[PDB]
Amino acid sequence: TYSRQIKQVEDDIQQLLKKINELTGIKESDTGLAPPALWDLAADKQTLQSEQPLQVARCTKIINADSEDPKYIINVKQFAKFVVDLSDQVAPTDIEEGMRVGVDRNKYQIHIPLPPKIDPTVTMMQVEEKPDVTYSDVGGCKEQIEKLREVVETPLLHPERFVNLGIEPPKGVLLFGPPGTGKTLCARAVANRTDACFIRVIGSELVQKYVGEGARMVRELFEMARTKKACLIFFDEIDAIGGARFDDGAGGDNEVQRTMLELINQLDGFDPRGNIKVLMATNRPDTLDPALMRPGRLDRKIEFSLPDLEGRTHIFKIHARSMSVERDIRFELLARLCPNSTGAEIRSVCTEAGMFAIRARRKIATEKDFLEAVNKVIKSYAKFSATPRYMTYN
Amino acid sequence: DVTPNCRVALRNDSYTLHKILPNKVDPLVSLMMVEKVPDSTYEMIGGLDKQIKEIKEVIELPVKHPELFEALGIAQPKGVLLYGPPGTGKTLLARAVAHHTDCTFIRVSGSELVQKFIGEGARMVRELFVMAREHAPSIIFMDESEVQRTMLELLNQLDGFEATKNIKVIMATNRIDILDSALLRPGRIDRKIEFPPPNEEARLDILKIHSRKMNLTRGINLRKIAE
Amino acid sequence: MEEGGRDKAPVQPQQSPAAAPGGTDEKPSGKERRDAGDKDKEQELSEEDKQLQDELEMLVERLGEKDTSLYRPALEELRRQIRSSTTSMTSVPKPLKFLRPHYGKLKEIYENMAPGENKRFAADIISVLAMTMSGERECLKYRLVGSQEELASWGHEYVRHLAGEVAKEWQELDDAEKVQREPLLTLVKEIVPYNMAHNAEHEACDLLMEIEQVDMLEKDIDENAYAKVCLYLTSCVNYVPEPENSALLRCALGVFRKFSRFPEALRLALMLNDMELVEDIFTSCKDVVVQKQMAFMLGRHGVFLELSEDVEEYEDLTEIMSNVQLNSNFLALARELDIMEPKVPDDIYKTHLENNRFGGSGSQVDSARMNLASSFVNGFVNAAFGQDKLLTDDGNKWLYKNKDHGMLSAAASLGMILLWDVDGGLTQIDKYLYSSEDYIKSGALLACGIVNSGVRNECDPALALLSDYVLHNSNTMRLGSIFGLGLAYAGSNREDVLTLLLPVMGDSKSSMEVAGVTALACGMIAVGSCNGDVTSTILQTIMEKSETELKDTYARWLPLGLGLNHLGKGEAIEAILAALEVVSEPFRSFANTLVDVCAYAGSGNVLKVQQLLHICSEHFDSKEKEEDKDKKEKKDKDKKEAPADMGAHQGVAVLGIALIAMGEEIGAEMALRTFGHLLRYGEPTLRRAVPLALALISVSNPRLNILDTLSKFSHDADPEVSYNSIFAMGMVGSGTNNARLAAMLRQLAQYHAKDPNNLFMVRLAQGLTHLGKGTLTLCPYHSDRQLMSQVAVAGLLTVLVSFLDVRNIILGKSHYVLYGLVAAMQPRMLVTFDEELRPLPVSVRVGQAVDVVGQAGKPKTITGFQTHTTPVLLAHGERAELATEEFLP
Amino acid sequence: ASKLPLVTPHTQCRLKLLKLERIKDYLLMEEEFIRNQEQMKPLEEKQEEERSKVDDLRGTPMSVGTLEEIIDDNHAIVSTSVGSEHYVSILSFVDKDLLEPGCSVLLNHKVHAVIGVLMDDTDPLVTVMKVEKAPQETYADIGGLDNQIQEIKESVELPLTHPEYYEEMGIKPPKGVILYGPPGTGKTLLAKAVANQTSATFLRVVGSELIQKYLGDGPKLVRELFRVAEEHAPSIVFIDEIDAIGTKRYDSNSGGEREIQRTMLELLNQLDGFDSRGDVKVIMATNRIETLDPALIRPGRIDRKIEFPLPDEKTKKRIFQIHTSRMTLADDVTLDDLIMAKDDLSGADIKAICTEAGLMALRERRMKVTNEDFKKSKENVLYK
Ligand SMILES: Nc1ncnc2c1ncn2[C@@H]1O[C@H](COP(=O)(O)OP(=O)(O)OP(=O)(O)O)[C@@H](O)[C@H]1O
Ligand SMILES: Nc1ncnc2c1ncn2[C@@H]1O[C@H](COP(=O)(O)OP(=O)(O)OP(=O)(O)O)[C@@H](O)[C@H]1O
Ligand SMILES: Nc1ncnc2c1ncn2[C@@H]1O[C@H](COP(=O)(O)OP(=O)(O)O)[C@@H](O)[C@H]1O
Ligand SMILES: [Mg+2]
Ligand SMILES: [Mg+2]
Repeated sequence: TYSRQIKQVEDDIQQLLKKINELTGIKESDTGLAPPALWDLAADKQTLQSEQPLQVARCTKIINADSEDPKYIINVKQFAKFVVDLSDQVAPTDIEEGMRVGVDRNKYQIHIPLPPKIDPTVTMMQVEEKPDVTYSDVGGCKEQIEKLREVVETPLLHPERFVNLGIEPPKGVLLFGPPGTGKTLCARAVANRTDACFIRVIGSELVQKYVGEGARMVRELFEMARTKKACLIFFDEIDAIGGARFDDGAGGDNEVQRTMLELINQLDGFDPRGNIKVLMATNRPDTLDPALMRPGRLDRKIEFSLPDLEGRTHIFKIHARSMSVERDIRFELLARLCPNSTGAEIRSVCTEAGMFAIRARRKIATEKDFLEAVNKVIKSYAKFSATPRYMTYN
Repeated sequence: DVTPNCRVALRNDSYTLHKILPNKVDPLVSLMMVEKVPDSTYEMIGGLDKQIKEIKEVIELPVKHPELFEALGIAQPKGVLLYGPPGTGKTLLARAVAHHTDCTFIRVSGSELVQKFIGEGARMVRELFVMAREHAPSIIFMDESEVQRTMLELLNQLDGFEATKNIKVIMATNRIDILDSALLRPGRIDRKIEFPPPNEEARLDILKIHSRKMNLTRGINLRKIAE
Repeated sequence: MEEGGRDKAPVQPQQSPAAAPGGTDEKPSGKERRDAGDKDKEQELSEEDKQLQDELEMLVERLGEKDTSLYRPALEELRRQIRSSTTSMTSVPKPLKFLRPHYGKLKEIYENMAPGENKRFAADIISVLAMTMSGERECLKYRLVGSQEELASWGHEYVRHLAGEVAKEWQELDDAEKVQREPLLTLVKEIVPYNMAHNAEHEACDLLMEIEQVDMLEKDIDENAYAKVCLYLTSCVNYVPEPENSALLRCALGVFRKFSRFPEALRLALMLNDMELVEDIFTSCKDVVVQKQMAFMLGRHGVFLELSEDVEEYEDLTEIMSNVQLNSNFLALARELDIMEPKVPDDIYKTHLENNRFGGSGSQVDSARMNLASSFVNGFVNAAFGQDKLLTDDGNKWLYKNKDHGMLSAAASLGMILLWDVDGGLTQIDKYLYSSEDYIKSGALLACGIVNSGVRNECDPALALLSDYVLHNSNTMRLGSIFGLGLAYAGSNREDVLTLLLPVMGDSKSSMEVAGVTALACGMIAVGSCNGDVTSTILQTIMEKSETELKDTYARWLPLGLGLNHLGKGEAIEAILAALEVVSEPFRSFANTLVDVCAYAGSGNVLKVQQLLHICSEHFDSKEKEEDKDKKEKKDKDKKEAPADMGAHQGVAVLGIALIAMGEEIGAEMALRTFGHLLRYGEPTLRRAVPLALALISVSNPRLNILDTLSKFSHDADPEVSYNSIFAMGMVGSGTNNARLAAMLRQLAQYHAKDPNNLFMVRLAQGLTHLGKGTLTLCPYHSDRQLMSQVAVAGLLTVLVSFLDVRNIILGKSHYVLYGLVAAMQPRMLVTFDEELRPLPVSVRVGQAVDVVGQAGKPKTITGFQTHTTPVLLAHGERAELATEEFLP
Repeated sequence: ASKLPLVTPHTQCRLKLLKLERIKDYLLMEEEFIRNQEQMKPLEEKQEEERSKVDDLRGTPMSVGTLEEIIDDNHAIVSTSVGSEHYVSILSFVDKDLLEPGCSVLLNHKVHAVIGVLMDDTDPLVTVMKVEKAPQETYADIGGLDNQIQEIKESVELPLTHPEYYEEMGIKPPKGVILYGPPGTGKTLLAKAVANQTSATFLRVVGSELIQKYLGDGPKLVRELFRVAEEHAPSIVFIDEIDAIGTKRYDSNSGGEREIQRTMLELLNQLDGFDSRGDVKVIMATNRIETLDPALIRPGRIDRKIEFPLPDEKTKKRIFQIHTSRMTLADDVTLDDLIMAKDDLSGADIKAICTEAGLMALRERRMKVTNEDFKKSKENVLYK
């Protein structure tokens, strides 16, 4: 009824928002700064207080000390090296050698110790964040879930049942099978359930251009790993990071093997990782090096194969629990139609079988819609199917 | 008046901007000169007249008359394959055409001295198109497998995925049977032009043009020497 | 341009209306037969809404407007047929014959005479004919007539009936979504006197449809989420009989009448309580309607079901009172012990694990105020039958050690341990009651008022805590005995023990820490009548607060119970009653915005909010009424939780610019509590905006303002992933943010969200939005934490057990008489529908489907399947009877 | 700026009126709320007084820096352009949220303290691999296929335009789409009509140009590529001719196939990684479908497998009709003799014949295209 009367009384106050919010001050869209209404702590005091008494305190690196006296030996980025001193504010206790310290530009004396270098590409592969994958969602391989989970979390959640019994729990475990079987998807439930540092590693990210370059990245990874008390290190697709040593004639695949040898050394030998648990997963395990496959590094050895019948029916009940369907279908018929089949294929059949109901104008799929999925996904894509030379893992 | 990619005079105490430092170089003139292609013309062509008339049809017409193909409702061509034995005028014709229709004659070699002007790494070759559409009436030229993949990566862009026109590519090589069949897709190449060895007449006129700058003696009978 | 050829309509209507002044006089047949041939042809050629470019409606008035202006006015002998041919043609194109000043001259064609039965040529057409024109009548014409001339001539009299038949033409033509245009006709028609058009359309709505009640019914509660106090007064009482007279859905009465309880008339929802006690249809809806009458949005109902039919349907009242409260116990007795609840989870303090090895060593924090929070390792985790046998030794050995308010605190944790109880919560207290301590006995007997909270059976009307009060001689025997009675009997409205506690106010004893929480005790019981409570408060306010210019012990405690005694009405009489009552100096006129805006929790009256910030914006206020302006922002903290997402964005968009950014004391000291009153809902928009001013502690202020916003920032229940944010701030909070004033505060902050995995519906929005007390018990703690001096001594009465209106958690409940059903449910995101097409898609979170007592969550709407039909209550209400029926083979 | 997200009555109602009237009173409250601050606290201008107070803090020689760590109490270690890094502090006008390791910041000339942060000048490659405009005409240009086009809209376009259908079904769209057949069968041509149709950020990459000469530069290029794809929007990543990573060996690659392998492994991660992927679609196309690793082709990585057959003759005449639509055809010709000339001609062949015939007319300056144009034209196109 009041067509313009709602529109302009709308519009003059939608504008009058901005017409006084410019008179507040949010404006002068910047080049990298902050809101003018926020910074006013450093306004009259820290502008000459966090600035004018404050130094630059250029950071350095300690070489070593000497006896009887401080007479410290400093080192900087490019320039020369000095004999330097502490400040009074610090003890000479935590002034150990090979340490970064904040140092004045004039007297060249030590102010505060610093943490060492972390190499932030290693920092990036800390995940910081958990996925949503439930152990309810990897149903069908519950014995593998149990046999893994009894290794992964049970000392971390209960470090007393192993101690008072008097056994040290294992540290290493690989997971392997054909692709799409639930290896990576299974790892996501661990990264879900967990709490500590979950540092993921994909081996092809270690492929470097320089020599020894990934090998130091390994070292740093174990440095910040040894900083944390308990830490879980994830290894995905480790066939890139190493099969074995086979060298003959011109040195082929030399560079990868040395990093693999560093990975051996960081795993076993001379006061090791302690409370750092590892977890590999491959596709084809047959390529892998035997000393890598030595226990003490890769103790638990979990297989992932296809489910028998009931795990498959359970996977039907996993992906199929949340879709509009005919009420009176049965899945055991479909599992009979899927002998050699992964749960990814089961999910793909679920998602295609919905699309059949999406084809004309149906809301819920039927049994024969599922049958329309079966021949296409199973039997029409049967030229590809990707599995059988991975069943033998070649 | 402040242009991107321009030197300046600068005071040193407060780094106050002082004055505009003229200009430095184009990133194509620099490397282009470093290459030093032997620029050519029609007046040094020895008896390749129908080849001239063919290449005019592919290159000259979609510049001077782009509407002329809208007169037929057909798309303009994009690619030129030139072949024959070496020493047969491929380079001078290719430079000659962009020289006369005033196209930016930019060949590529895949060298690494050229590389610093393209970028720090140029993970693709497609970074060249930044300068190419900047010199938009341009012609890319290529010599005789990396050339073969390179040209394909060009044509995949300028198959419709590049909207800037007047950028046309020329590959010059020999032994056409041994290159790629996907390159021999019939929708791929627009025209292939053969370059024969010279007959006795076309051996005479290159003696004529080439005999210009010499200090001669009267009476020579160049025909005999051409035979 | 193909002009010409078929120009019959720009020629013969260019001719015969032009030949009409040449054919009205001296041509009697051409006056009327060409007007008829102009009437049926402009009628027939404009009924269709496919050609809105009619061949005459934008063609003839290039001359037919000057012809009409000399044809209808300049004729002066208009007869009885030539007006039925004149005004049936000339009233049709006049919204487009005329431009935008049509509004003063719709009546110069129509009000001469309305031709007959105008819908006869407005039957096929929807809105181009005159419905747009009648919108132009009710927009401007009926507004100028019925601004002060409602009772009037033809401009109201026929306009009621023309406004009746056009409104039936909305629900006559298609029954499309143009039905919701009839609230825009009935509502824009006579804005304030809405009842006179709702009478014309209420009986017409009674004969309209039984299916077209629900979407217009929702449309009306959309129109009742906020209005001016007269239209929220009027449209909500007209809203009531539509599920009673037309529909008999009748089970959404009580919870959506809570709506219509306070503003209109307090006896109105009591006559609707009579309307509950008239439709004695059925045990099921009869049960489920009166389920909510005890501990879901109100109480004070347990004296109205003792009629002469006390067998089971009027013996329902006891089952409402305690037995379904025992089902609320039974949630934790059966359903929570099965899922995860252990007797002692205890391990959030174990989750405080890693600071000893993160950066050096530990064994450093040894504050005795850490033990205050270490009482909540017991206390917070043990709600909902978290009973402990000799796991209370952290409060037993600190019960006999120091910290007299900690002897109040550990004894006061036990009532939080035994919650919603009547059975053994008196038996567990007496094993630690007998210590002959002012501080142990008063906290324990204070917890006796916590155990029976919501029970209100025979536990302590004058039995136990009256024997605690009459011991009076000094401290907390005097103090902590009036608190649990106002707590458990806060939902009660009994006048008798309110007059047992009225001489506590009229005592005028100098125990001022008692006399301040006395008003907080008596205010929780009654919200309506008994002005003598207000007299008892303001008399001691004159006797004590006038003869001083000192601390907010008066200000935080005394007018707050007056806001409790006059909470919840938008009538703007109570502001005259209490604002002109303590007329005084401005520090006793601290109470100016108390009873004004405490009456105004959720409504639409932002003309009050402009008189809530225009008076005292900044004024530079050289340490004068920063308390009155922090209170003036404290009353900005209502009006925002329930304007159904209207003013919440208008609060987070405003307060982040106004106070915390460009304020001197209000934002930097106080104004973060809007984020502790608006929600506990939780979202990253504010939830990642507050640690920008928290993790930047900004210690140059009285930094227990920012650390006052620490645990408050942590005020959110419904536990989250925020242990990173809080545990990082306790990680820097081990060394910095000194444990000397904050060891209780960081762990109090951390343990607050995870009280228990459950038991977090504390946020005053039931069903969809109705209140459920939830404010009388919650609010005085945010009133209590303004500044300082109560983190140590005085506020340890409030900081434990202030809010205790946790109306549990879940809605997934069967409540069949056998109780053998579990459910068939499907939890989702909250709905988005206002008006849409076929069977309006409600939500879209199909990914989850359950059948059991599982979680509620904040934005959830839950439905079902299986042809259960859920015929009980159908909206929300968490105790569906869940009947079933299978007339769908 | 984001003041009120609610529009839901969408009519002439007192609801939508009272919205603004409420927010009218709030915005007037903000106006006269801030109006008193300068009325009783002039004391400054506050529009440039505190602002040039900040600009009187920060010096004009603003050195450009780069982060490498963060200590929360507004000081950190920051790297110089020379490399000799410092341990300066950070200001309060730095709006400490846009601070990630490796970012460019603004430093003092004197004490090198963290003045401000710097917006990053995009990336040369993002634009290079980023497709700007729609290439060409719609799906009506193609003709003849009409089945798998429904497949492509099904997996791609319909998820975009109608996200109601998957939600009423309780389902998510299929992930990976692959295209394979004989060469010149319109494989790229369909993707052009997709790039016409979509509004999403589109990326296109040849499978040939993945390979590098540096070790790991391929997989690094992959990781930053999927970084670019994820960081933008609902994006469409297209790959053409992915077989070329397996077919041809180049001597620019220092590694052999056992670097190509690692490249395909990192890509194989980026299809089916454990990380939250987001709204990126993957369209692949090649002609040698039997050659590559089937592990990339598993469901979970690719859901839809789309073959392109050779054209049948009644579709051929349609393709002739398309490639002869706007041209001045002299009526001398018969297309049906042109159909059966080759039994297995492609759609590239027809357009090659048509365009080359137009070249033959433009040899003779003509406007219409005669029969012998086609006669010698197919001699040019086919037989060599
Ligand atoms: N047991 C299972 N239940 C349900 N879904 C499964 C299961 N196993 C695999 N899937 C499906 O397979 C897909 C891929 O899982 P995952 O990535 O773990 O495969 P994989 O075994 O790690 O092999 P690859 O390393 O090649 O990925 C997931 O999207 C998941 O839907
Ligand atoms: N069905 C068709 N209709 C119209 N034109 C077609 C058809 N098929 C191919 N073409 C023409 O062939 C040209 C080549 O198309 P496109 O490159 O997409 O085929 P392709 O199979 O991708 O080729 P390649 O195998 O070389 O990648 C297109 O520009 C198109 O005009
Ligand atoms: N038609 C010609 N006229 C004059 N000079 C020619 C001709 N053809 C070749 N030449 C000589 O051969 C050389 C050019 O070789 P060209 O065929 O252009 O490149 P390539 O040999 O690499 O194919 C020049 O030095 C030129 O003088
Ligand atoms: Mg995997
Ligand atoms: Mg192609």
